Amino acid sequence: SHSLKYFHTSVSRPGRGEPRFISVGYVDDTQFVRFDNDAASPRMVPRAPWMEQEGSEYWDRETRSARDTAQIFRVNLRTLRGYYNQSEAGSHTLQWMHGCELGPDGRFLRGYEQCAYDGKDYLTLNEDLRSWTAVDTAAQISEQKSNDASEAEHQRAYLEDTCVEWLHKYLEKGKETLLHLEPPKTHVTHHPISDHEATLRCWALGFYPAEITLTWQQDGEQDTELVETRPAGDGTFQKWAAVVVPSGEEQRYTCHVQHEGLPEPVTLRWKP
Amino acid sequence: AQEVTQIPAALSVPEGENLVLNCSFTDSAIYNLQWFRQDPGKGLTSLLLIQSSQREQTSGRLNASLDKSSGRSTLYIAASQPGDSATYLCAVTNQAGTALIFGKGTTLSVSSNIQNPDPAVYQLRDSKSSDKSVCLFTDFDSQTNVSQSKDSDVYITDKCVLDMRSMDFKSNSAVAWSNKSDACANAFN
Amino acid sequence: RLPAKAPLA
Amino acid sequence: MIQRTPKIQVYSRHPAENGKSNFLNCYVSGFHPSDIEVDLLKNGERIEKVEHSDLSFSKDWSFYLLYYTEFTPTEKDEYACRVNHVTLSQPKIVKWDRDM
Amino acid sequence: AGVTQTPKFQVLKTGQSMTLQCSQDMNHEYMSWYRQDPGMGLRLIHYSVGAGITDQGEVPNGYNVSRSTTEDFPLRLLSAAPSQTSVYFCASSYSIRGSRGEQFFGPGTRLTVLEDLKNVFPPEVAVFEPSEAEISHTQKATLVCLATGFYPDHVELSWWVNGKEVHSGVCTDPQPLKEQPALNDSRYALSSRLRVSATFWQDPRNHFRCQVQFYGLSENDEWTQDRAKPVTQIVSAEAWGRA
Repeated sequence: SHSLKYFHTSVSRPGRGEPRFISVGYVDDTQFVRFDNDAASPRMVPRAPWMEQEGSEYWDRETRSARDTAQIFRVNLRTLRGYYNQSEAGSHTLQWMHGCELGPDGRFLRGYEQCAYDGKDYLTLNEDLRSWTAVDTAAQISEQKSNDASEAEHQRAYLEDTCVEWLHKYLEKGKETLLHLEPPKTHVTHHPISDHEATLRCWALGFYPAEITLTWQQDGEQDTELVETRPAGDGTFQKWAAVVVPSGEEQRYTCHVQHEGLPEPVTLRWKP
Repeated sequence: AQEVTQIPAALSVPEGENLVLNCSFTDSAIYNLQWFRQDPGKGLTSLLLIQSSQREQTSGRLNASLDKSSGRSTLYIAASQPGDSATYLCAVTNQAGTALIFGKGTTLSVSSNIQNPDPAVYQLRDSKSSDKSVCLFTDFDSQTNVSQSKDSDVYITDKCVLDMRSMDFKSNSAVAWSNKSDACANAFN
Repeated sequence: RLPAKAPLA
Repeated sequence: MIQRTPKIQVYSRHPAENGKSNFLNCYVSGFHPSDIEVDLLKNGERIEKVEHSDLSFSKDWSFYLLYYTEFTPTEKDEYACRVNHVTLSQPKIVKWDRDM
Repeated sequence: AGVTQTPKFQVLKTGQSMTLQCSQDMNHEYMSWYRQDPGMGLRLIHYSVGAGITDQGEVPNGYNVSRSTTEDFPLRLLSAAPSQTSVYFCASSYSIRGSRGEQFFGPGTRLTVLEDLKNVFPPEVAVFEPSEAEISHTQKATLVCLATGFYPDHVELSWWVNGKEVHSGVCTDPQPLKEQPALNDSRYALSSRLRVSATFWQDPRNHFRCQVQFYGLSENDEWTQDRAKPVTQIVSAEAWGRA
């Protein structure tokens, strides 16, 4: 169920020269490369220990591909300002996400590409990877142009072949980290918020991959504050689910943790 | 990067014959393949453009096919005419799809049919006296190869065909000269 | 590995 | 245009022990556009040796950044994360709570 | 107008700086510079995907470009070197990726970089009158032109019958010969044939002139040699018809 994904951001800064451009690569929930045009000679650099082995060949090629994307996205930002009839003075964001997934068998499962203009779905590569599709009516000219150029074909070949090829290569390099399931170290903390109510916070700490389900239940029979999954900064993730309960009735509530790295779902109950 | 090979580099064919100019490219992820004609001391003019989505384009006696999988184009020139004589250049999109990468070109020579060859060498006097002269080898067959002198003192040019439209007559010629006093008779071979 | 080509909108 | 306010989490890598070396994390997420000022504070003072992750974004196109520094938490010292963004009228300061 | 390029020909001393001009009025976003060398085809120096956006090609070293406007793509040689002796072609297209993929080329710029301008010489031109043996045997009359001692290879040869440029009954050598094939800075020779009917050559009302346009040094090029400055100039030889 592994994936190779890149997240590209182009931000126009009119008057202050070339748009800001950043690429980041992930294998599953592990960043392994990045490019930032904010530098003298901006290059693709390793962002995972297991990626330092690669040669000048890789870094020169990835640098070239990253610089080419930045140049094209600088053009795209002009084109999109034009399409939406926007001022040349304003900053605008273009985002491009692409990824290939492997199945249980370790073969190509699926590929996807989307780009967003100013945080909104703009243009989507269809399920079949045969054509690009306008989301709103403003992306219609991009769909016509992309199909006329058969953009989908070049992206399909990437997602089906070279994306899958290199995912397998990355999974091999640093299999120590990438293929290891780190289960969540789970506990429940109690936080009296008022005279009549307390917060029960169910913790999942130092887990990998990022996928995890935290649910609160009540014995006999729940509304949950679910905080955004966050990096610990060591490649593992933290999450907590909170439920407001009547003070004194905390032990009626169970937290349920589901994680790949757990053989079965874990149930916790607060003990005084 | 994208790399373009054109096979062969030079082609000499009798007029009326069919011929293939070939173009192969290492990276098959191209948007467009384009064939150009380039006459001596002139720019390139686009003959045919084939989109990656298309399989062939035809322009008169020119048919260009595109095979992405094998990664090549064949430019078929039907019933070749001397007017087809030029440098033919093949270009495909670079990997970025931002500019065109060119091959080294195929120089095509469609040799004119000399109806009645009359090979003869002649001596020509400088119009402005001087007792300076040149030797003219003319009216020989288009399949006749002109030998280089290999001597530093004696100069011999390659052939060129001229067209006397008015007389519907074509003729080859090569020129030979020297700054010595020691003959045209045995100058060319 | 990045794709060689970025879509031209 | 889409304008989303940053969700700010300030937390330690490992469970907090006064005197034991740790990592102070400030995770800004769910924000658009990408332009964001983020500073880690010790006792109201901007920390200098502050590293930040490479700008990435979620399925909903909203950006996320991790700002982190090496720190030794103590009883007396107060740590916070100051975040400025177009969506905020003033800089937003989130104190590090050990229980969040 | 299509794609404009100036100058058509240029000589430079090693270390001199030079701007090769290129314009198109077709509003094309995509412009590129190539150098053509014998048997090497076109090699991409620099390309532009829009105004203010340029990038390095296959062979970018020694050159700079700027795309200030859509129209203009000047190529700058910062410090001219002998290896930059080439024909430089500027190209544009509406699209690189789409169906509107036709690429338009400029007429090209022949550049020669020399250590010394000392070796620069204009052509001497002689017209050689037809053989009587040719006239009697064929009833046709071949005039031979011979341009000699020119350097560098910067010549356009043309025939002029009655002050009008002929474009038929003519062929010029495809390549000039080196007068001293051994010497690396060898001066060049070029021959051309004009063939007409014995009748036409026997008419003394008919005037025959071989014209060689030479592109050498400009007004700006320094010159203090004990020899007339070898500037861009026309050198011709004449002949009238007769029995």
